[PDB]
Amino acid sequence: FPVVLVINCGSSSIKFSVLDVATCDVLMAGIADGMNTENAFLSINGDKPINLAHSNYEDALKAIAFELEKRDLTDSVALIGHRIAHGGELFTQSVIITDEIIDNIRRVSPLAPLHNYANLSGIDAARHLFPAVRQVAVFDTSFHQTLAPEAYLYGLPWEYFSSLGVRRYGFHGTSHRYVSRRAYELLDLDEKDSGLIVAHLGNGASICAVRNGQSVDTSMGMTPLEGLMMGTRSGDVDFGAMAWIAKETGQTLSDLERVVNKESGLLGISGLSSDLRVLEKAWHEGHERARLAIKTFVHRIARHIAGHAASLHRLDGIIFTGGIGENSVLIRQLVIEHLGVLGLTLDVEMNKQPNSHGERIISANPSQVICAVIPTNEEKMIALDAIHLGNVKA
Amino acid sequence: FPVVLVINCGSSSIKFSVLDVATCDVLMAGIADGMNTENAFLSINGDKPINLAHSNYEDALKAIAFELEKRDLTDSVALIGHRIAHGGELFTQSVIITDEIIDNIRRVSPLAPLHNYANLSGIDAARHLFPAVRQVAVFDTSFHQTLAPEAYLYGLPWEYFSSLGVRRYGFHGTSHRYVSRRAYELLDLDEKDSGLIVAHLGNGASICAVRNGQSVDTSMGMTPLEGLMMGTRSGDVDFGAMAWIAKETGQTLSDLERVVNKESGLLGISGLSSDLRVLEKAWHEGHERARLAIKTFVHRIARHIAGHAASLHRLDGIIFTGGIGENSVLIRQLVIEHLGVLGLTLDVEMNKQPNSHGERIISANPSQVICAVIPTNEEKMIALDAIHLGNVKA
Ligand SMILES: Nc1nc2c(ncn2[C@@H]2O[C@H](COP(=O)(O)OP(=O)(O)OP(=O)(O)O)[C@@H](O)[C@H]2O)c(=O)[nH]1
Ligand SMILES: Nc1nc2c(ncn2[C@@H]2O[C@H](COP(=O)(O)OP(=O)(O)OP(=O)(O)O)[C@@H](O)[C@H]2O)c(=O)[nH]1
Repeated sequence: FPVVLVINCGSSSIKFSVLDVATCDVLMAGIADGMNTENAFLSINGDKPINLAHSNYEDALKAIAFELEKRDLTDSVALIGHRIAHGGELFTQSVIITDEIIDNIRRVSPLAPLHNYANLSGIDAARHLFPAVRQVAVFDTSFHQTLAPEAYLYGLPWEYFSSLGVRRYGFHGTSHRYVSRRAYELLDLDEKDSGLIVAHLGNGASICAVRNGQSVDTSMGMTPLEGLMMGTRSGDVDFGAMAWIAKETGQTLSDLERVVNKESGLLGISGLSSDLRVLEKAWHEGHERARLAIKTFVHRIARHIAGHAASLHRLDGIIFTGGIGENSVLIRQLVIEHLGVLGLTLDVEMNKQPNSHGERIISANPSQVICAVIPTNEEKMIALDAIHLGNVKA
Repeated sequence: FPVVLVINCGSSSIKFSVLDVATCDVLMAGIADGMNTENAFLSINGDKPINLAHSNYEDALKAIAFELEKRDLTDSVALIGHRIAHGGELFTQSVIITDEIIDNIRRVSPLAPLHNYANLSGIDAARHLFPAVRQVAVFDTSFHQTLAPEAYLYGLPWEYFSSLGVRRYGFHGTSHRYVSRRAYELLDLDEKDSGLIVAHLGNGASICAVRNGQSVDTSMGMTPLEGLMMGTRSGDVDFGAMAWIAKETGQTLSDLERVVNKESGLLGISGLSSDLRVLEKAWHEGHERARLAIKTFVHRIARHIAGHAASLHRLDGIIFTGGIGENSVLIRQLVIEHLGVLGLTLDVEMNKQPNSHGERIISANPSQVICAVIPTNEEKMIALDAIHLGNVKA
């Protein structure tokens, strides 16, 4: 009974999961938080949170590996999946990790300095601790590589694209891809003759237009900062405004980068929280700035959904996913009502149902476009890629 | 037979027009270019281009005033209209210019340092040369003041909006308003139950959603830099990308501001021209980068049109206007074809007709949304506001 070890090695943490090869069920999950600081702690699926003083990525993954030994799962690890944040233009699909792949990730690493160097550290660690195990790289950008130049070029001088690689890459590719496949089943659509809009909504939020199985437009850009307004991220912001603030307040680009990434968004407007649950209660309790933050959030999602629809020949489905897209009765209601122009009709009893109801259609029959909620499973999509690449003779 | 003198006092030029009060026909037009430099020249509607060595806004407007004396039009100037670029939050409509209005324009002037201080210079000049004449201020921003907070707030910290005035203002308001009114007649729509998308397309380009007579969304932001890709302007650009370029190339915000405003857009991608006529011929002649510039241009327009449709309850019309929107058979074709998802059907024989055909519907009967071209007349809209305010007892 073989298993897959999925690793998301972030800048401050290491998210891991162990999935059974046969059924793709989660058998174990956890997180190693506070990475590189004096206080680094390992936590396993809600159980006892252990500790490690000033531990790096290699020893933290070794701590996780010790726990796989304890539950006799080490010998069963047949495949390892790595989430990589940025794959540049080089990666269009998931790959078996070799010396070539490592070099290529290093080549595109300047495009995401925070995310990617942590991913490489996770690769080296897993390579050290599991040398006889096939390892797979799954990229957040790869699904969006089917974008046409008209859809990925910025209006900048050509030089920036040709010599520096400045262009739209987009993210949540694993999720957008996973949720796309599930939508063809749920909505009984032909993949080769379909038009979908996936609204991945969480702490990070992005929209994707999936035409005939392929991503044709996405809301995030070169960095995860473009598009929708998010938890702490601003989203689409007038550069003229950003330059105006720079002169007026006397702030540098790196100061504003911090503000736009960690002090903005839902947090920025409300002045209260980046968490929707807190903000939803706040609005119910008559908080005005929380109402505005959520309304602006909703408005920018509706705008990007409708905008990405333009890249489709025909709109068959709108799919909600992510922590917010799966669990927010209100946000889904407000977004769909904001898109009445497209002929959407919501079924509120179906929209009331909690996420325990899993893959569910939330639109009424007279609606021109089917609306649904599909719980995203990024770990399953990584595992499925690994299992596929497990049959490959290298 | 009274006349109206319309003045657009830009940073490098002074565009003027003389319109008859009764019919609103143009009787005289011209431009005073190269303002403040050693070489400043007055040109009148294609006729002999006179000169003036190192002339300021006051003397240049006096040169224009001398020509009004020559053609015996000075005594007939009953009203003067001023185009103002930025009216902040203070101006929701056109006003009779008084000491209060001047102060208020000065108050909001930091929001547009280039545009507004030139507008004030034009006001002072016209006040000096025509003291007994009623003068009117028409603002580029005022039509967009009906925007809801959800539509004008950025995802920045609240402080930037509350204390600094950072928010979406939008521009081309005079044009968007003018073209809106004309569309109700042409499309036989009830103003109070209508949904329009106006695509003002020129060297500067913006989209506006006009719901029930009011602007509810617009593509430009705090500055004219946000939204669509334009002639020399980039449009929507990932700030993360802008910050990345800053570190990599070693450029300041003011360097990048120049690049994004004057070296980007259609010029930036093609590396050839900001003019569409040149680029359209270039593509016909097999130029690849000109094809890409136009395709990216088209894609970003389609995306914003469809996006702004979300702010409408029902989409009755899409209206093209501006130098490009009025004269580009190709761009209109490519944009409408890019919006097939909305159920648009183009009539190509009707779309082939040149601008001499004026206000014209270009969509076929089976189309779900009426498409039209309405020639914009910003001078007429300024004159009509002035004539209205001419009946006002102050
Ligand atoms: N309304 C509501 N919101 C919820 C609920 N549960 C979680 N959320 C929201 O979901 C968000 C977190 O979602 P996640 O998908 O886990 O965010 P993330 O994984 O850090 O971000 P991404 O990896 O980019 O998707 C938080 O901001 C919560 O406010 C819920 O039960 N109701
Ligand atoms: N294809 C095509 N384009 C034209 C034609 N005539 C003008 N244009 C384009 O229209 C653009 C200029 O339009 P304008 O409306 O005058 O631009 P502008 O007034 O400086 O900019 P705004 O004030 O923001 O509207 C140029 O880029 C030209 O390429 C034409 O006959 N055919």
